[PDB]
Amino acid sequence: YRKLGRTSDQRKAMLRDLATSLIISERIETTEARAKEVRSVVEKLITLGKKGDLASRRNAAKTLRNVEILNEDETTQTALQKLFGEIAERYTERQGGYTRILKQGPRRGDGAESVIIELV
Amino acid sequence: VKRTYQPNKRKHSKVHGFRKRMSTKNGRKVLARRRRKGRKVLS
Amino acid sequence: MEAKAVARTIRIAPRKVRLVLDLIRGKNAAEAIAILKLTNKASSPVIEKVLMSALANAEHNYDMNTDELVVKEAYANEGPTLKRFRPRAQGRASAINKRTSHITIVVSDGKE
Amino acid sequence: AVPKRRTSKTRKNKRRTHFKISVPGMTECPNCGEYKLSHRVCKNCGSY
RNA sequence: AUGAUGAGGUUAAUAGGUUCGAGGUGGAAGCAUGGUGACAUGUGGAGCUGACGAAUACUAAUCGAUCGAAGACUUAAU
RNA sequence: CGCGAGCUGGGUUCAGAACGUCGUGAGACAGUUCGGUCCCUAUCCGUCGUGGGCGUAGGAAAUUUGAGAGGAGCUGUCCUU
RNA sequence: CAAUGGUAGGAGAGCGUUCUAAGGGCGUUGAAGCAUGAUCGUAAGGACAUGUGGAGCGCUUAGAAGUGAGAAUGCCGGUGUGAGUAGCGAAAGACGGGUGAGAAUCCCGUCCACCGAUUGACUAAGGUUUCCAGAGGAAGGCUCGUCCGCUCUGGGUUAGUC
RNA sequence: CCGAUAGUGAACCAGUACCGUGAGGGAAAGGUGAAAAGCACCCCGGAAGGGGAGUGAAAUAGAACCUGAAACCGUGUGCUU
RNA sequence: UUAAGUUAUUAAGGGCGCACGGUGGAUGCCUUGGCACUAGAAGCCGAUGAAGGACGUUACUAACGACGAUAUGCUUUGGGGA
Ligand SMILES: [Mg+2]
Repeated sequence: YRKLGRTSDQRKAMLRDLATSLIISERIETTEARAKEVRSVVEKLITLGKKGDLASRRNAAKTLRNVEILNEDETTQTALQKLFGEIAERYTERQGGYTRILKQGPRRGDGAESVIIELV
Repeated sequence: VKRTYQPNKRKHSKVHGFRKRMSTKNGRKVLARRRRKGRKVLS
Repeated sequence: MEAKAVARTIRIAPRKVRLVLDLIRGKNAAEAIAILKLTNKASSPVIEKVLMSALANAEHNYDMNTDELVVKEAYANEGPTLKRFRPRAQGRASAINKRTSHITIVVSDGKE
Repeated sequence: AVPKRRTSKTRKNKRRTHFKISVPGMTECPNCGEYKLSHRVCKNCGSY
């Protein structure tokens, strides 16, 4: 696996935060290396969501941050609830994938290959 | 480290300053040379 | 026949601007623009604009349409350098030369 | 640990023979015809 | 180190994911029973499991571009 | 008395101090004694690896002989006769 | 007919630069400088032609000197090489939205993280306008910058009791 | 006698930038054109720049502006490797 | 065709000539300012507040001159001429 030029605690934190944000937005923009490394984490969380039993819920609560989404009509529900009620159904029949990645050109401030990781 | 010139307006104007140079003849001298030189800050 | 466009006192050291100009020397206008816009270097935006001006100059002044243009020759040479200093250790000061560049591009129809 | 002598213009230009930028990996985009980097999304159109 | 070397680019197992397994750890969660409590027992070698083995195109190697022969004389045999 | 732009710095050879001796004295002794700042981002040759170009009378993929070159190269005890 | 290596050094003849006196000249029909050239004398050096250049300058004789540079770890000013190398000055950022010619770097939001006998709040000394609101982006910010202790415009400090 | 590294330290807001606690020390920096006639408009660009058109004898005289050498940096190539 | 022998080509880059650019501020020409003098004035200013400053003063406004609250000036006598 990759280290992302960062320590262990700071990476653990970055990976879980990036996975949460992806789950919120359903497509985000970042650099290749971190997309390649958040792919597995988000894919595994969705797996914890395709079962929905209380054990998997409690276990997926480890990674996701506690965030609130305001849906249409001022309806509110958290990241766990999204994962287990709006994304489990979408991928009940698909047996992998769950994500795609679309390389983009280098950014200006660096030569970093920005990419967009999106939930498929 | 404590370097030199810990600034202080009062002591700056006491040890130096117009009235201090005007207190001794030698003080009167430096004003004399500084005017001969055409200096703008005399004391 | 030949259209001219020049940018002066650009704030990029000439060694660095010339690295990008060593690619668009003698290529077609469209291919040249595609290189600049996709090469991920600092000088590239400033050159894509000198090229743009030349090409516009060509159309508006000579009726030289841009589909047949080639960067006949394109180069860059030194400019009025700005002298600065960096406070280094033990009271010593070293110099920093912020250089500049006089970018030139001429595009031709290959004709007379 | 200091240069014992000057590096002449000949030696200088010789060392930097291999110091150059490569032309980008660009291919034409199938929806718009403008060039794009290969394996990247066209920035003019937004396709594949 | 980079570049090289090597395994692969859909007519595809190259890597990720999914499924199964090896190895590691050691009895998950929730229940029910017993205890005043600190806890214990059954479910259930359970649960988890980075690189390790296999299968599967689910996701990404989609599109395209560049470089690269047409073979000299002379003499001797043929 | 190989090797400090590879290392140490115990001895010795700066400034402090002290004992014995010499000098009226300041000080001194290759007499002791305790303490005492080891800088440098490698241009060239050299050396260890690792690429690109070109030549090998066509352009290539693979297997190669070996002109040379380098590496090893030590030895004990016991038993038998 | 003889002589002609040469350092410390002695002697002699000269070439050049500025200025002055006189004489005689050249110059927008293009002077001095500058650049090029395959030209002339034994040397110091002298011309000629062609370009740039846009006003002064040669020649003869004679006078005077701040008169000739390659070295003084010379002085001043420019530009190299080392090299696209060292360095980028203690630290946790990620992502959505917006702004713009341009965004890892500016504004807003969520999450995360650091301090917390302090990176928090006051108040002295010292600095003086760095304070505030608009606007800008050359320069200064060790990168970028739409941002700022930067620049432009206009503002802001109220005591009988401190 | 000197013509901008000279001649005052100072031809130019100079005993001033600046430096020092202070006595004190102490710079660097002249030249568009005859006339400002200082480049109306158009084109690319956010702007800086530029390219036309026009002013002028001249704009490689366009404000860093007379002449514009050398070091140094480039772009072509005839002959070589 | 095959054997033997011989010789191009190459230029990633480099060298030398040449051409055209930049950078830079030598050189030439120029003078606003200096330097050394000559001849003649003159060779005392202050409590009547000096020499030197600081603040101010304009239609607007920083700097430099000039001026002082009568302030980017007032009066008067003469010179001159839009
Ligand atoms: Mg210091």
